[PDB]
Amino acid sequence: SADLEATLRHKLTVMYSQINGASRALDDVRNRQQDVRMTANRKVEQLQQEYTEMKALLDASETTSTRKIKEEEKRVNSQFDTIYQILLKKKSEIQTLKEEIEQSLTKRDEFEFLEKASKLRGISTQPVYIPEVELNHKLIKGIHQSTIDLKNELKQCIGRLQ
Amino acid sequence: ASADLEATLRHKLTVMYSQINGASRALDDVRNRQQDVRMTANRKVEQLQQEYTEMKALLDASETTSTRKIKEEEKRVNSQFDTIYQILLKKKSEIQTLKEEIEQSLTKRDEFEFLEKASKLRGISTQPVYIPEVELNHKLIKGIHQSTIDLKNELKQCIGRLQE
Repeated sequence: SADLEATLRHKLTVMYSQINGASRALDDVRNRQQDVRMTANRKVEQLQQEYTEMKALLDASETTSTRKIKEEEKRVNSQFDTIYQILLKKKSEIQTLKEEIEQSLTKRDEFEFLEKASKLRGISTQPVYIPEVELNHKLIKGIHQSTIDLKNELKQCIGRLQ
Repeated sequence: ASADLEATLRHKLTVMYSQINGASRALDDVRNRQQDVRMTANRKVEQLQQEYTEMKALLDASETTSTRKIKEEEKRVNSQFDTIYQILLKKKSEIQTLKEEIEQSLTKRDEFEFLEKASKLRGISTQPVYIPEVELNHKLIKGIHQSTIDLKNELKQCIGRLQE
C-alpha cells in the first residue's frame, strides 16, 4: 500500500539525477559545437593566409615586370635625349655659318672678301640624321603575352584544385 | 671671279636656311617620338596591371568559394548537434515535468494518484541518451587546405619560369 509512495520518493531521487545527466549532455553538445566553430575558423584563417601570400607573389612579379618595361622606356627616351643634344648643336653651328656667310656678303667689294669668300665655300654642311631607335617590341610583347600565359595557367590551376 | 663666288654663297645660304628648318623639324620630331614612347610604355604597364587585377579577382573567387565549402560543413555538423540538442531537451523536459507532477501530487496522497503517476514513470526511459559521434569531415577539409597550398606552390613556380 504505502510501499508505492516510498517507491515514488526514491524515483524522484533518481529522476533528479537523470536531469543532471541530461543537462551535462546538453552542455556537452553546446561545447562540441563551439569546438567545431573554432576549428572551422582556424582552417579558414589558414587558407586566408595562403591567398594573402599568393597576392604578395603576384604583386612582386607585377612590379618586377613593370619596372622592366619602364627601364626600356627610359632607355629609349635617353637615346633621344642624346639625339636632341646632337641636333641642337648642328642647328646652332649651321646658324653660325649662315651668319658668317651672310655678313661676308655685307662687304662684297672690299679686296678682303675674295679671300674670306673662298674660305667659306670650303665649309660645307649637311642635314641632320635621326638614327633609328625604338622600344624593343619583342621584349615588351614577350612580357605582355607572358603575363597572360601566367593568368591562364593560374586559371587552369584554380581549375584542378577546385 | 667674284661673280661666281657670291652666287655660290647665295645658293649656300638657301641650302643652309633650309637645313636649319630641317633641324627644327628634326627636334620636334624627336620630342614627338618621345611622347609616343611614353604613351606606348604607359599603355603596356596599364595593360600589364589589368592582368594582375584580373588574376586577383580569380584568386579572390577560389578563396571565397573554398571558404564557403568549409563553412557549409561547419553548418552541416552543427545542424546534427542541433538535432541532438533537440532530442536531449525534450528528454529533460518530459522528466522535469513528471518530477513536478509527482511532487505536487504527494501533497494530495491519493494511492490512485500514485498508481497513475507510477504508470507515467514506466513510460519514461531510464537509460542514458546516445550521443553519436559527429565530426567535421576531415578528409574534405585537409583536402582543401593542402590543395590551396598545391596552388600557391604551382603559382610560385609559374611566376618563376614565366619571369626568367
